[PDB]
Amino acid sequence: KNKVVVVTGVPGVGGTTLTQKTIEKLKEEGIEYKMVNFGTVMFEVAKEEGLVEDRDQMRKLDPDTQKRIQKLAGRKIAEMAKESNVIVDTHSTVKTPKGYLAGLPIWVLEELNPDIIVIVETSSDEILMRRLGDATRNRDIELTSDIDEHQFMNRCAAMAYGVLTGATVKIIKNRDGLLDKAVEELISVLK
Amino acid sequence: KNKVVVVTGVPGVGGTTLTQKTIEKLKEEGIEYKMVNFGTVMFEVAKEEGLVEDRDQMRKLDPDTQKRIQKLAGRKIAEMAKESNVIVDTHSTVKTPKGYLAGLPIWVLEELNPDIIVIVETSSDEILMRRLGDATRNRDIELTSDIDEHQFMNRCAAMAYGVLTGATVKIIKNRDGLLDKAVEELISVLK
Amino acid sequence: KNKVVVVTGVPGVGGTTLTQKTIEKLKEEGIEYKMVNFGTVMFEVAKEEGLVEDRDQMRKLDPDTQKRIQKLAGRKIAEMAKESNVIVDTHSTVKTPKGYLAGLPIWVLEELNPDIIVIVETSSDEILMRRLGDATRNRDIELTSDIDEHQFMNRCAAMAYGVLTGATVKIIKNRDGLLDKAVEELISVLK
Ligand SMILES: Nc1ncnc2c1ncn2[C@@H]1O[C@H](COP(=O)(O)OP(=O)(O)OP(=O)(O)OP(=O)(O)OP(=O)(O)OC[C@H]2O[C@@H](n3cnc4c(N)ncnc43)[C@H](O)[C@@H]2O)[C@@H](O)[C@H]1O
Ligand SMILES: Nc1ncnc2c1ncn2[C@@H]1O[C@H](COP(=O)(O)OP(=O)(O)OP(=O)(O)OP(=O)(O)OP(=O)(O)OC[C@H]2O[C@@H](n3cnc4c(N)ncnc43)[C@H](O)[C@@H]2O)[C@@H](O)[C@H]1O
Ligand SMILES: Nc1ncnc2c1ncn2[C@@H]1O[C@H](COP(=O)(O)OP(=O)(O)OP(=O)(O)OP(=O)(O)OP(=O)(O)OC[C@H]2O[C@@H](n3cnc4c(N)ncnc43)[C@H](O)[C@@H]2O)[C@@H](O)[C@H]1O
Repeated sequence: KNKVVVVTGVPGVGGTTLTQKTIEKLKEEGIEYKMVNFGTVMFEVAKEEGLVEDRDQMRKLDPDTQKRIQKLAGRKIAEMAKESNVIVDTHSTVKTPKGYLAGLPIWVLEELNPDIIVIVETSSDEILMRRLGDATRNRDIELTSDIDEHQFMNRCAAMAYGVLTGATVKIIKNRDGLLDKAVEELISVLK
Repeated sequence: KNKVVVVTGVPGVGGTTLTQKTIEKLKEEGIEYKMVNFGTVMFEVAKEEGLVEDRDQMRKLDPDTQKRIQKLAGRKIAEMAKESNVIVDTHSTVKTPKGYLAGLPIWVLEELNPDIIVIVETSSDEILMRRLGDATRNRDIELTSDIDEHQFMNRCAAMAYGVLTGATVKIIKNRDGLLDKAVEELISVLK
Repeated sequence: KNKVVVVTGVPGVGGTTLTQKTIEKLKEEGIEYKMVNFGTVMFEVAKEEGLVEDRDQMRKLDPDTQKRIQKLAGRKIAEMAKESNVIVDTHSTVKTPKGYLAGLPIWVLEELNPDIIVIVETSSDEILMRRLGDATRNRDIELTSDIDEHQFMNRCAAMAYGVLTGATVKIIKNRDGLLDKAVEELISVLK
């Protein structure tokens, strides 16, 4: 009871838009999912402690501070899952200056116990271009091969999640012009 | 003392053929291995319970129902390894509608405790062409890149197995026209 | 109690050279790190027992005779960390005739508990070319696609390490002619 779905992707791949369009379309049939953004759970604890003005400052903090707030947020979100189904928008790995940080390290992974881990992907081309069109959230404008490296290490981390807990790992394409098709696939997956 | 070899590969890549041709050539030098097909252990429990007419319907079931039969099948096979050496024909990950499912999740992995995990690969081209040549076992006719996606994730899970158990992870190419050469590589490995 | 940074890389890629140039330049800033070569600690226990004349003869021994000595060496290196910061030069995976053998299987990984895992990369072209220039440490002259297979699996193993411990996984390019740039990035990471 109470399903826990994790939705992941490098910044710019659009996992948030996918989650939101799928949830509003799930509610047309009375399938209620609550969206939880893990970075927002984290960003409220950080903003309480003075470590960050905004949320793009979090992947740059010392990784032991990152892991400390990540663990809190996983506990908090696990509690949210006791009340309703949740789709958790978060990361297979977070890119930090000191490397990729697993977003669900085994202790956090065990606390959420997701049923399905979704990887939202597209070509690094389209990601870089989406990142450059948004002068709101200031994201890594990195080379496309750096983007591909991230999507590469996201697959690796995510599949280890599946080896550890038995969750299925679903890859869904969210390509420029075809968001609707990513929603049909994610919707179909949650039934 | 009871060696346990796990042989993996996407459908059509030819692990059953590699195993059968190797085991009979091993028996010419007096090295007895028994072939054990994980999907058949599962398919005997499923059909006993009414879940399936055939075995290509098994990757489509409830993944909670899969993992429950998966664990059983690992148990039956762990007992088989007490009596003889086994090459187990199975899957690093199984493609299911709700994503890739680890074939040796950590509870099944520790019950089998394989010494060597073999990965049989070829180009996504040659696999698809093999799938279309066979109206006996009806298989996933997917894009060649979905086939490449699968072989990518099979490598991730297998290296995770190797991190968890210390098993070596061996990649063998089983290429068209060169089945012969793939057997020589595997026979050599089992010494 | 002090830092443990692990530096990994296929033979020929320059992890040993990178480590050393970084260690002496850190000492310009009064930052003392002790270099430790995982292969040398093993070969101190190994030639002590007669299994190898030289160190290229370790990826060639039976995979249970290695793992028998791999655990010993991780313990020695844990002891050094109580005394000084250590950068451990070792391998994400070791290529043996029986496959890739994880360099930090979970029991060794748990004893070292590295804070950061560095993967040193460049193109297999440049790596292969370096292996041919050296008639001193005689190395695997394998195809560039075999070198790529290896760098793939090193990444798979490395990210799984990061899932089990929370160590960040940093990818650093050590490109022909630009060793210095691979040194400033690692220096920058260690502050
Ligand atoms: N597990 C964890 N561990 C540790 N720390 C963690 C953590 N999880 C989070 N954190 C911390 O929190 C921070 C970030 O959290 P977070 O706030 O989740 O996100 P982010 O990394 O900035 O990702 P975005 O939501 O901005 O990417 P999205 O692509 O999902 O956005 P959108 O759907 O709008 O869309 C992107 C753009 O594309 C557009 N778009 C989407 N799809 C399409 C399409 N198909 N065609 C055309 N345009 C499209 C949209 O309109 C939009 O313009 C991290 O840096 C980390 O520090
Ligand atoms: N761990 C686990 N967890 C959960 N579920 C599990 C599981 N393990 C199994 N299952 C379940 O069991 C089901 C499938 O089990 P299983 O029957 O093991 O898998 P499969 O999907 O049917 O794979 P195949 O056996 O059909 O292909 P193959 O690798 O044997 O190729 P083969 O050599 O036979 O022949 C293929 C063709 O290619 C040809 N071929 C092979 N090599 C060459 C070559 N060099 N040149 C030309 N042709 C070649 C052959 O001649 C032949 O025509 C799954 O759906 C799943 O539900
Ligand atoms: N966890 C573990 N578990 C089990 N066993 C383990 C283990 N860890 C280790 N072992 C065992 O120990 C054995 C050997 O391990 P180890 O002793 O690490 O030796 P190796 O792996 O053979 O690596 P090398 O030291 O020969 O390569 P390097 O790239 O590090 O050399 P250099 O940096 O000089 O660089 C090479 C050449 O490239 C050049 N170069 C470097 N950078 C550049 C550049 N940017 N441009 C041009 N040239 C460059 C140099 O000048 C030089 O000529 C293994 O077989 C294994 O059994």
